[PDB]
Amino acid sequence: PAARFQVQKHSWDGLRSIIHGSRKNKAPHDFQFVQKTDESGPHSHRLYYLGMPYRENSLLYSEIPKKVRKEALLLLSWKQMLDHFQATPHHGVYSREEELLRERKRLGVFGITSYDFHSESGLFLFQASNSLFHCRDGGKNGFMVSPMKPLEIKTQCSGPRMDPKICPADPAFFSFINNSDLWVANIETGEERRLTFCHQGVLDDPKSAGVATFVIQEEFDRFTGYWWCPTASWLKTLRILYEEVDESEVEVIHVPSPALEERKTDSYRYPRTGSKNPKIALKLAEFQTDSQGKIVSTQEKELVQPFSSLFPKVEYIARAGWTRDGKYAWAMFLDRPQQWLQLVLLPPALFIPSTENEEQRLASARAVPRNVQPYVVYEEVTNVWINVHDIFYPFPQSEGEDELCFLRANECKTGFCHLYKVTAVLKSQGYDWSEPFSPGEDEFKCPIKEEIALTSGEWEVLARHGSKIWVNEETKLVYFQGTKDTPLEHHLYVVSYEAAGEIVRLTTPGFSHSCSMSQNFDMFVSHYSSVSTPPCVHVYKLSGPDDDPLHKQPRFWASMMEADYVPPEIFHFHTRSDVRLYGMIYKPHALQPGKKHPTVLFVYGGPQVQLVNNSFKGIKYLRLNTLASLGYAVVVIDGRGSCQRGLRFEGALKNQMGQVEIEDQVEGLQFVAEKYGFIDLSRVAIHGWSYGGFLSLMGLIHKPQVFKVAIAGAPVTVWMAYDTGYTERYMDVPENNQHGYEAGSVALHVEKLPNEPNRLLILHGFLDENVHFFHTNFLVSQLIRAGKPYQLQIYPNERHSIRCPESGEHYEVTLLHFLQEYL
Amino acid sequence: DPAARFQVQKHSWDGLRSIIHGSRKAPHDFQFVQKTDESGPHSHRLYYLGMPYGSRENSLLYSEIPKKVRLLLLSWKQMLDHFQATPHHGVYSREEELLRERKRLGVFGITSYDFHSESGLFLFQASNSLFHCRDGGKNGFMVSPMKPLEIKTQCSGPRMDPKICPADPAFFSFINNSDLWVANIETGEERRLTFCHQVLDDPKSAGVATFVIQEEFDRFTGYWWCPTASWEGSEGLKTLRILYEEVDESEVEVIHVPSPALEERKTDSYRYPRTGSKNPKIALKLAEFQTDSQGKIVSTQEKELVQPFSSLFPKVEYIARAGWTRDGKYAWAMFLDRPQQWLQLVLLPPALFIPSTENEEQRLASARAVPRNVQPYVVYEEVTNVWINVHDIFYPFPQSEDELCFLRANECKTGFCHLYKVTAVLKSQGYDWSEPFSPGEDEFKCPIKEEIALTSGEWEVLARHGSKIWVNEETKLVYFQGTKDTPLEHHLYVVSYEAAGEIVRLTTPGFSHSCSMSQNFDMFVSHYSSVSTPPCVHVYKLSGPDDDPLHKQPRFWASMMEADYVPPEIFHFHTRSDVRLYGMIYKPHALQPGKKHPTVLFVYGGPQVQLVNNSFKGIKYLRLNTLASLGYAVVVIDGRGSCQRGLRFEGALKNQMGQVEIEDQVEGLQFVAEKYGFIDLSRVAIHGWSYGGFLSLMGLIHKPQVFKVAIAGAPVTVWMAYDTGYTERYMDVPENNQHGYEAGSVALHVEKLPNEPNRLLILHGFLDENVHFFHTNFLVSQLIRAGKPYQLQIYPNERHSIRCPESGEHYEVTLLHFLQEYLH
Ligand SMILES: N[C@H](C(=O)N1Cc2ccccc2C1)[C@H]1CC[C@H](N2CCCC2)CC1
Ligand SMILES: N[C@H](C(=O)N1Cc2ccccc2C1)[C@H]1CC[C@H](N2CCCC2)CC1
Repeated sequence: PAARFQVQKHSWDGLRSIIHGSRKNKAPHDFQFVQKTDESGPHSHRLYYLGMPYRENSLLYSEIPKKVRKEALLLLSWKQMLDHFQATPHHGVYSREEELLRERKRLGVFGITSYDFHSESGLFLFQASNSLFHCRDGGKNGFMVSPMKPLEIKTQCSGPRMDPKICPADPAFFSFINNSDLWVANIETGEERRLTFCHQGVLDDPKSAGVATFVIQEEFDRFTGYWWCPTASWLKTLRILYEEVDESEVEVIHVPSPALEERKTDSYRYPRTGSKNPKIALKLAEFQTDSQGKIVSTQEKELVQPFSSLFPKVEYIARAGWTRDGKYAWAMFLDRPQQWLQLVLLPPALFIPSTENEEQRLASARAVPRNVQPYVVYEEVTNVWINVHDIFYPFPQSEGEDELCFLRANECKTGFCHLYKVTAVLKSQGYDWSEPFSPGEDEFKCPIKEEIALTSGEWEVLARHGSKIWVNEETKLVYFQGTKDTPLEHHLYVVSYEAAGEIVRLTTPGFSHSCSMSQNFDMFVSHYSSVSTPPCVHVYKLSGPDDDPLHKQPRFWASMMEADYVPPEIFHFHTRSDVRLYGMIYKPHALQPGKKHPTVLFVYGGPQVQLVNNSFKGIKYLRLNTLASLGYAVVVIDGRGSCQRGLRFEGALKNQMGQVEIEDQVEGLQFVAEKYGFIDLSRVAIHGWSYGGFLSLMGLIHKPQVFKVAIAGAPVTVWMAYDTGYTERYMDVPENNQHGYEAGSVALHVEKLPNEPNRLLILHGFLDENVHFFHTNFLVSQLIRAGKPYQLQIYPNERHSIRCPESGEHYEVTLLHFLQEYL
Repeated sequence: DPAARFQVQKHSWDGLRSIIHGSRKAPHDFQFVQKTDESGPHSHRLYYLGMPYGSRENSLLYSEIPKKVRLLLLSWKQMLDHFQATPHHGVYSREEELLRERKRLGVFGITSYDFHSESGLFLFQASNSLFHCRDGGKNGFMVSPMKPLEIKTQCSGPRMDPKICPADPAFFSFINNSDLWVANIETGEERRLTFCHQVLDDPKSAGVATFVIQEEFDRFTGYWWCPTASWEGSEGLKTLRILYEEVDESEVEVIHVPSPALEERKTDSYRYPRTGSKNPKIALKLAEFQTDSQGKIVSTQEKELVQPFSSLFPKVEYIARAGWTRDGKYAWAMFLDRPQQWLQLVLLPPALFIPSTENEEQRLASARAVPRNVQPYVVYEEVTNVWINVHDIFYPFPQSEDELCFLRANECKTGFCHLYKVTAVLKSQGYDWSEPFSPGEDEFKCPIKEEIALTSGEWEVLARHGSKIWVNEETKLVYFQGTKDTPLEHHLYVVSYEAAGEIVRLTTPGFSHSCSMSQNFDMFVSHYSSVSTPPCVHVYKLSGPDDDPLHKQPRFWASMMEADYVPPEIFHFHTRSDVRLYGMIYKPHALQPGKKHPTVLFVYGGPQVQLVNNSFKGIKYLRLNTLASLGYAVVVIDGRGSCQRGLRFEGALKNQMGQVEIEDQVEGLQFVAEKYGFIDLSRVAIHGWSYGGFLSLMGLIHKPQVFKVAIAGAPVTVWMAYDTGYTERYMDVPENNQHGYEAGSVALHVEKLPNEPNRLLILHGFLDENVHFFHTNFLVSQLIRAGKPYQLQIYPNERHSIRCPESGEHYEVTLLHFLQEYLH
C-alpha cells in the first residue's frame, strides 16, 4: 500500500552528484616513545610516529611536555621530520614488488608506510621514492627543532631493495632483500655485501632467500623471511636467521599486468588448495666486521641435518626470531592441516657451513657438540584449526640454563586466546650429528615444568594482526589488549605475570581503543572511537606510587587528534540454537514510522573479520550512510564464523563454508524486521565484496524468496581455485571434503540462480591476484551454459579492492542505480 | 501517435529462450576425375568435402557422374568407413585451432586435403595425426568405403600443412615445430630440412605463414614444392626442391592472450605486430633433397639467395604470395612494401640460390661460382595512391625463352580488377654475384613487351578469398567469376585470352553462384542461391561443337543438392553525393500498414566484406529473421568502404575509418523510412560484431539522437592496439595519421557516449586473439573515468566469433531482452 516507502528515482548524472557530494587521512600510528634525558628542558618525551596531515603519510614527531595547566586541554603539534620530502614515487606508481606488498598489507595510503628505528643511535631507516633513505634524531646525535632532509643510501644494486632493517647489535649496518636474496651494507662506509645466492638469471629461477612467499604473506600475516640476531659475538661476528625457499614444484598462473597497453601478464607461484607449497628451510648467514667497519668475511650455514628430516611434519614457517641474548634462534612451525603448532629453539651451533665437499661437511658435523639440539618448548593442538597468534616473549635465562620461561598466547587450550606463563625444561639427550637419523614424534619435546593461566574467561586476548603485549620486567606486569569488557570494544589491560590475580583496565568504556605503550611504561597512546563519535588520539600518563604498579592510574595528558552522517545502532539477538549474535542497523534518514523501507543486507561473513563492533564506521563505510540518506534500511549481521568470539564460534564454518552463514543472516534480518518497525521484507537486496560477494551469491542460491537482488563483488566461486593456506585450514584438502567444496562453490549451483534478469550484478577487479578474475569468468561461463541472465562490471585497473577514487565513485553510482531500478 | 507505434510483446527471459530455441530447431573443395572406361556407365567420379545432414562432421565424399540421363539427384558416397576425423569433443591442438580461426572455419572433420591425380592419393589431417587413402588412377575405383591409413611419425606435436610432392607422389611435406620436414609415404622414412627451431628465445621458423600474413593477407602456407624433379649429380640421384620462407620474429612485440584451459589460469604468448611496430624479419630460402631409385632420401641441403633478401629487395616488407612456374625453371614471389602501395612479381632462378654456410670463405667461392647471367626478374610492378589489395590470379604460361607470357588480375590500372595478358622481356644485365651489391630503383624491372586487357568495365573479376580462374590452353579460353551482370550476383564467364572479344556468361541470372571448373573443361559445378531461395548444387556439362569452344552451352546434367522464414528485400538508393548504395530490409512479419515499428540497423561496414547481395541469408543471418518475427524492422546498408564495387568505392575509408560509414548508414536509414512507411525513427538500434561493433559505438558517439541504443560486440576501440597489415593499409602508420587514429578510436571519445544508462551493451569474447579483450577492457576503463554507464557480456570460452551453440543462443536471448526492455 502507501506503507511501502519508494526511493526517489534520479538520473545517472543525478546519482553521480549525490555520490560526489557525499565524498566532498590516517591518524598517527607506528609510534616510538623516546625519553629526553634532560632535567632542565620543558619536554619529558619526544614521540615519533607515522601520520598524514590534513597529502601523504610521513615521519612526524610531537613534544610531550613536563607539565600541563590541566585547566585547558593540551593539543600536541605534529612537527615534520623531513624538510619538503616526497616519499611517494612519481605519479604514485610503485614497483611490482612494492605494490604487491602494499596489497598484501592492505595499505591504501601513500608515502612512508613503515620504518625501522634504532633507539641508541636515533637512526631511522625506511623505503621512500623507489630507494632507501635515512635520518638521525635523538640519542648521541641530539634532538632537532626543525626538519632535516633525509639522505638517500646509494647502491650498486638494480631493482628495488625491499624489507630494510637496522642491525640491532651494530647500527652501522643494515640489511635488505634484492632479487630474492639477502644483502647487508654499512650506512657509514657505503659497503654492500650479498649473503645468499639462490637467484640467478622466472620459471627458470625458483629459489629465494630471506623472502616471505605469497601464501605466507596473504594467509599468515608474515611479510619477512629473515631476522637479525640481536647481539654480536667476538673481529666481531653478526648473524641473520633466514628462510630459504624453493617454489619449483608450485603451480604457476598468469595474472594481467597493470600496464594494460602492454597486454601482458605476470607469472605467480600460486599454491592452489591440494597441491605443493614451496619447499622451505631455516638457514643462517654470518659475516665478520673489523673495528673500521669493513666486512671481512661472510658465510652461508645450514642445519647439520636437513630441516626436512629434523622436522618431517612441518609445512609452513609461521614466525621466527631470536632470544634477546642471541643464545637461541626460534621458529613457530605448522603442519599442513594447520592443526599442530610447535615453538622450536634452534641453537646457532646446530648450524654448520654449507659446502659441496662431503668430507668438509662431515668434519663440521663431527665437530658439533653432542649436547646441542633443537628444543621444542611448546606444542598447541586442536580439532578445529590453529590460528597463528603472535605473542611469544622469552625471558632471559636468569635461573640458569636447562630451563626457559616464556609468556605465550594460546587459544586451543580453552577455546579462547589467553596469556600463559610457561617453563620448559631443556635437557640435552645427546646426539651423533655425524650419523643421519630420522627423529620420531615428540623427539625434541621438552617437559613442561609449569604452565600458569594469566588470564581466563569467555573472552580473548588480542594477539594477531598487529596486536601485541608489553612486558615490564622490573614490575613483573604484562600489558595487553582484549575484549574482556565486551566483544564490541578493544581495551587495554594490565595483569601480573608473577602473581596472576587482578586484571586492571586502563582505557575508558564506551569506546574501542588502539593502544601503544612506552617501553619505559610511564605513558601510552590510545587511538579510539565509538559508532557515534569520530576517532581521537590521546596521550595518557601512568601516575601513582611506585610501590603499587598494578594500580597506576592513567591520567589524560594531551591530545594528538580530535573531533550528513547518522551513526548506526548496535543490537543483539539470540538464534533458534540460543547463540548471541550482534548486529548493526543504519535507519533510514527522515524516517516516518509506519513506512516499510527497502533494505540492503550488507555482508562479509567469513573468518578473521568482525564488522559489528563499537567503533566509528563513517570513514570506511560511508556508502552505507549514503544508502540510508536515500531511504534504504541497511543491516549488518556478524554471524558464526566471524571473529573476536573465540574458536568454537568461528569453528561453526569448519568444512561447510557457504552453508551456515546465510541462516544467521536471515535470522538477523527477520529479527530486525520485528524490533525496528521499518523493514520491507518484500524488497531486500544482498550485497558484499570478497567473502561478502561469495555470500551474496549463496544468499540468492539458497534464499531466493528472501533476497530480491544480489550485488556480488570479487567473489570466490570455486574453492578448488583458491589457495592452500586459507582453504585447507577451514575446508580441509579437496580429497577429504568433496561434499563441502561442492556445496560451497557457487559456480557449481548456477541452476539454482534466478531465471529472472536484473536480480544478479557481478563485479570484479581485472588485475585481481588474490581472488583471480577467473572466479567471475568461470561463473559467467556456467551461467551461460545454464541459460541464466547476469549483469557484469569490471574494474580494469583494480586488484582485489577498488582504490582509485573515480572507480570507487563509479562503483557506488552503479550500486545506487541497480537498486533504484530493480529492488 | 499511440496506436501507430507498434509495441514488441515483452516476454519473460525463459520465454525468450524458448523462442530462440524454436527458431534454430554444402559440397565443396572438388576434384573431377575422368573415368577412362568406354563400357562403363559413369563418365567421371567427382570427389569433394561435405557434411551429410544426418552426419555430424565434414568428410571426404564422392558422387558418380553418369554417361547419359533421361531430374537426376546424385548419391553422396562415403570415402572413409565409419571414421572420426574430429578429435575428442572437438578439441584441436593450439596450432590447428588457431589456423581454424584464421581460416574462419566453423565445421568439424576434414576441412582440407591434398590430392595427386596420377596416383589417386589423398592426403589430409584427421584426429591429431595425418591420414591418407588411395582411389582412382593406377589403384582403381572403390565401390565401398575404405579405412584411411595413418602415417606414423617419430615427431612430437602436430604435423601441419601436409602436401604431396607433385613431381613424386611417394613423398610429402609438413611443418613440425616451426620447421620443414619431408617423408616418403611408401617407406615411412622422415627427414627434417630446416633448423630454425630448437619460448621467446626461439623466434625463428621456416615454411610458416606468421599471424598477420594469415589474418591480414590470406596466405596459410610458407612453403611451395617445386613441381618438377631434376637429374643432376655424379651418379643417378633425383633432386626435389621446396621454396620456403624463413622468418625471424625477434624484434616483434609479444602479447599474452588467455588459454582456453580456463582452469589452468594461463595465457599464450603471441608475436603480434601492432600498427607502427616491427613485422618479422623475412627471406626466401630454397631446400633441396636427393632420392635414390628405391625412394631412400640420400641427402638434403639448406640454400639461400647469393645476396641478402634485404639487399636485393630492400623495400619489401611482406611476401604476399609465391610459387613456381610449371616447368620449375623459375620460382616466383609477390612482394609488398610497408605502406602496401607498391607490389612486385619477381622470378627467382634456382641457380640464384647458394648453399648456406657460416664460413665466410666458402660463401664467396659459391657466390663467384654463380653464373653472371643469372638474376631476379621483376616481370610486374603495380602501384596506387589508395592501397594494393592482394589478388591471387597469376598464371605463367610455358615458355616458347628471353620472355614470359602470363595472365594477371590487376585492379590499380583502371580501379577495377580485370584480367590482363602480359609479356615481359627477360634480358640479363650481367652481375658479379661475389661483390657486395646495392640495387637501383628499377634494378631488375623487366620491360613489358605487350599488355592486353582481357576484360574491362565498371565491374570486377573475382581474384581473392578462394576465387580463381581456369585456363584451357588447347582452346585459348580463360574461365572466371565476376560481377559484370550485377554486383549482387557472382557469375561464371568465359573469354578468349588469345583473342579478347566476347565474354560469355555460363550461369543463370537471378542467383549468385560459387563454381568449380573441371581441369578437362568438359564439366563444371555451381553452388548457388538467391535471397528468396536456399542454396543448390548442380552439375553442368559444357556442350556444342568443338569448332567454337567459346560458345559451348552449359546444360544441366544433375543435382547434388536441392533446397517461419521470410526473405529480406534488396533495394538501392542514391546518396546526396550521387553514389548508389545497396540495402536490404527484413519487413516485420504480419505487417499492418500504418504501424511504425522499432528498427535494428544491423551493421558491419568494414572493408573486405559485402552484406547486401543476392544470395541466401537465412543460414548465417537467422537472428535477423527472428527479430522480424517479433516485430522489429531490420535494415542492412552497404556503405562506402565495402567491397565488390572496385577500389574507389573502397577508398573513401582511406585514413578516416569511423568518419564516413555512419553517414551512409544514416542516409540509408532515412531513405528506407521514406520508401517503406513502417520504420519508427524514434526507436532505432544499431548493432554489429567486429567492424560492426566499432561502428555501433561510432553510431552512438556521432548520432546519439538517431540511435537510442547500441549493442557492440568484439569491437576495436583503439587503432594503435590493432595490427600492422590491416591498419597500416587503410589508416597509415600512427605517426603519419594522428588525427585519424584519434577521430577513429572510440575509446578516446567516451565523453561523447551517453549519460543515460541502458543505451549501450558491450559484448566481447575473453579468448579473442584478433581483437584482443583489451579493446573492451580499455573502453570500460575510459567509460569509468568519464562516469559513463555501460552493460557488458563476456564470452569466456570464445575468441573473435561465438561458435559454442549454448553461448550463441544466450547471445541472441540477451539481444532480444536488451531490445525489449530498453529500446524506446
Ligand atoms: N586470504 C583472505 C582473503 O583475502 N580472502 C578473499 C576471499 C574472497 C572470498 C572468499 C574468501 C576469501 C579469502 C584474507 C586472510 C586475512 C583476513 N584479514 C582480515 C583482517 C586481518 C586478516 C582477510 C581475508
Ligand atoms: N583481420 C580482419 C578482422 O578480423 N578485423 C576485425 C575488426 C574489428 C573491428 C575493426 C576492424 C577489424 C578487422 C579481417 C580480415 C579478413 C576479412 N575477411 C572478410 C572476407 C574474407 C576476408 C575480414 C576482416
